[PDB]
Amino acid sequence: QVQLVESGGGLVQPGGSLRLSCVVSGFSLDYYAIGWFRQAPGKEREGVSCIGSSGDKTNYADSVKGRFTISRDNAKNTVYLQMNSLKPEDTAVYYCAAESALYSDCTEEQNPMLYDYWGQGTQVTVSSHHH
Amino acid sequence: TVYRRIPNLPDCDIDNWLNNVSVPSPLNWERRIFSNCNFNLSTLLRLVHVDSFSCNNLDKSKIFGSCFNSITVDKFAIPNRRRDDLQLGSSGFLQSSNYKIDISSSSCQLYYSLPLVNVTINNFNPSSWNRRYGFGSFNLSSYDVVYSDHCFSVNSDFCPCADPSVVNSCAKSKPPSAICPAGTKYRHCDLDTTLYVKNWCRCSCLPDPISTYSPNTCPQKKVVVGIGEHCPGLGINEEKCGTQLNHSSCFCSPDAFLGWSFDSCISNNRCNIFSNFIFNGINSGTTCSNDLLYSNTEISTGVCVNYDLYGITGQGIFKEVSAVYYNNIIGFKDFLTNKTYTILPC
Amino acid sequence: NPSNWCCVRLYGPNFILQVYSSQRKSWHPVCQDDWNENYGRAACRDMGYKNNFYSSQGIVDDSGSTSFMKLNTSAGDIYKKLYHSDACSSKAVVSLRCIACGVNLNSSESALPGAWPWQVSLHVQNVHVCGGSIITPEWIVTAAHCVEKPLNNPWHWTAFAGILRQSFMFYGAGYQVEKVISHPNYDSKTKNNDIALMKLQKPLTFNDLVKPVCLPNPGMMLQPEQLCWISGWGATEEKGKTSEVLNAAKVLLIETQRCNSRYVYDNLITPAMICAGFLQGNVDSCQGDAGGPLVTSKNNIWWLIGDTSWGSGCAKAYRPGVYGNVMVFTDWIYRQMRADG
Ligand SMILES: *[C@@H]1O[C@H](CO)[C@@H](O[C@@H]2O[C@H](CO)[C@@H](O)[C@H](O)[C@H]2NC(C)=O)[C@H](O)[C@H]1NC(C)=O
Ligand SMILES: *[C@@H]1O[C@H](CO)[C@@H](O)[C@H](O)[C@H]1NC(C)=O
Ligand SMILES: *[C@@H]1O[C@H](CO)[C@@H](O)[C@H](O)[C@H]1NC(C)=O
Ligand SMILES: *[C@@H]1O[C@H](CO)[C@@H](O)[C@H](O)[C@H]1NC(C)=O
Repeated sequence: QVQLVESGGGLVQPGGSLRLSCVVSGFSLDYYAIGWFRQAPGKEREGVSCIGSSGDKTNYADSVKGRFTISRDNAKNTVYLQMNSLKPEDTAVYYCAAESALYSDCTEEQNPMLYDYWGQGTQVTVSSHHH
Repeated sequence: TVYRRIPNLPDCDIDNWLNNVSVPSPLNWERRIFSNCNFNLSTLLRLVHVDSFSCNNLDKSKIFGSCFNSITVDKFAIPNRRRDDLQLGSSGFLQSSNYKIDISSSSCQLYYSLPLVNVTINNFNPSSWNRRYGFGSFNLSSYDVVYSDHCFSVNSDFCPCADPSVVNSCAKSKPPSAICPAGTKYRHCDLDTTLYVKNWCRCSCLPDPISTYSPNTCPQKKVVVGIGEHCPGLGINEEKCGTQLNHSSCFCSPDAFLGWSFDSCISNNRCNIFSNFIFNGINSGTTCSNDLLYSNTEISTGVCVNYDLYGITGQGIFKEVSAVYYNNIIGFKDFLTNKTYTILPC
Repeated sequence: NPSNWCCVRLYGPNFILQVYSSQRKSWHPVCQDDWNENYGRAACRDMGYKNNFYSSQGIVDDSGSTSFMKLNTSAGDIYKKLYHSDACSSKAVVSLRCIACGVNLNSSESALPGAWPWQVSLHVQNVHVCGGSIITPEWIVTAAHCVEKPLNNPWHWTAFAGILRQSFMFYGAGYQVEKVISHPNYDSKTKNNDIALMKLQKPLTFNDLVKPVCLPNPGMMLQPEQLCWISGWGATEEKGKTSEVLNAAKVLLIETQRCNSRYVYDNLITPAMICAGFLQGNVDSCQGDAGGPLVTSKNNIWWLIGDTSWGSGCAKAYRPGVYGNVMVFTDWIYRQMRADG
């Protein structure tokens, strides 16, 4: 069975950092591009970042460009999203999704309809609560 | 234009029509045809709280003193978020699924408003088949006005419920079922055996008639309203129609009807209303403007003019003549001055 | 273990030669720097194409990669020689085609001669049983469920190429099949990984009527509803018999996400599957036979995107055709071709 499992979400202070992880099972990363998406409460699901099947192609939305960093480990079948300089705007449910390589590996605008397989997501909240 | 009005014609009372307390929604826009009566356009524009008035294929100023065969007045309350759909030639929801403004006719669009205390919004679904399979009614707050997003037509043999005899064998995606009225065809459902899945029931109009992946198989066909037509019906989610809660007949829950919305008409403590005036037979007939007087007593002679003499319409050159000549051409006796004339074609 | 191991691949419609970086988790293009035809043939043999070699040249890198692989100017297997260089001297990466493929009859229903030169009819007991796609003069891609037991033995099969009419496939005219390899993870219960390879006893003679189709590379960048073609001797009507003449039709790819909808196939489409057809139905894409080719045109090259796997009925609404995803099988195909010779 194919599964995408997100973890590493949580509550963090504004300006903090988190490391989300996505365990992929059921297919090889060599033939599939892996994207991170987020859905804010009551807002549409928007693309956050993308790593292609090659492992070199990475794309980021302008809202997190240069602050977040996506990476992958093919041996561990695990994709990591390092979220640095987290803002209150980054509060959302972060989903891991997979799209095939027949289509474009990484796009500048991540179309969620091109992604065929989805995880359950992990909650990330960035607010002043406890340092 | 030489005008001879029929005497003692009643007032059209178009203001009474526009200011009527029962205000329909665009889904059930109402029409009144005025014929054989006199009107006063300035008096109308004063009695009706006119916000805007603009005409297409007709000069605004030439209405005054003119006659028409008829004046068709359609009216409905304006859902606010949809006002821009009333622009001429717009493909918005109002003209696509409620009332299409005929851009080819000599027409005038009148946007006006009424005080909230004297307004009762009449939200009604004109669809005969929606009610046939249990439309119900619109339970909305005061001054909420209904409009259609998508109109669907069906043939006379349409029924949205699946056959219970077939559904009894459904193992997957068992649709609700009920008895369809005589002469109607049950909702089509195929028993498929995809891969290892046996008796998988796949029915028409999935997921809904608006977004169905197979419009060809869904009997509810998307349609755009024609000129002078109402919405033939809201989309029915057939997956909510075999409930058969009572009456032992095919009945759809109220939340099965799709492709409709509503918005308030209220602006500045007034309800906005749209009306379309269609002027049938310009410079003819007996529906005449009293804004200019019957100063036609001095009939222009020797010049080619249009004439409407007590309902006889034509064009010709007037030449004043006596009764001896009457002792290719027409002529008449103007009873206001008892002067006789002749009419030569231009 | 051969599956755990990888090395080399061709990426994109321009055949960019890519090597995997040990421990860095990444693919990198190859500099044209000191490349020649011998190295291209070496890379092709590494991918399992044996002595096949079409062309090798320098092109602009359109993959956006991080770093390149540059051979040490003189280090004395040359494979290790390639170290993580930040730029190429020649300002060009290696385009390498190992076999002339993807070309058919230019545009000028019943299939025309030379229109689908990779189409083959696979017969058992002088009867057309399945279809297939030529990829090399001796290798044919078909479905795994065609060759399940008791048809797992290669001696049951004969291949007919360049012939459009079944009546013109006489006893004796078809090429004997020497080896039949089903995918090791083929599941007949779910039709997952429904792909197999046939190796013929004698090489095909290529001409205008018999040509190979290109295997798909990773990163084809196809449209979401890319227009593809299917061909075969498939029965046009359900329960119908084998079409005498070869037929072909156009289909559109269907997004796997939309194809896994509850009111379509309800999460039966695996990553080893792609969907094609028309959802609303009424469109006769029944011409194809099992294992027959699903191909698409990109960069003026015909690519084998899928092999006909399964599908509930045909031309039925909410029941599009499901094909094997050749892209995820291209490495296994390369491995099988290398392990043969
Ligand atoms: C507003 O609605 C109509 C508009 O003329 C009038 O009321 C009745 O409407 C029905 C509609 O079918 C007619 O059949 C009747 O002849 C109308 N008149 C009566 C006396 O029933 C009337 O102008 C207004 N009705 C109100 C204010 O109740
Ligand atoms: C409402 O109708 C009544 C009865 O005709 C009238 O007297 C009143 O003026 C109307 N309301 C307004 C705000 O004009
Ligand atoms: C109609 O809607 C109101 C809320 O606007 C609600 O209180 C009422 O119960 C509804 N009527 C029915 C019959 O559901
Ligand atoms: C290339 O090979 C030589 C000889 O083995 C070695 O000294 C050198 O470090 C290698 N790498 C280069 C020149 O980048």
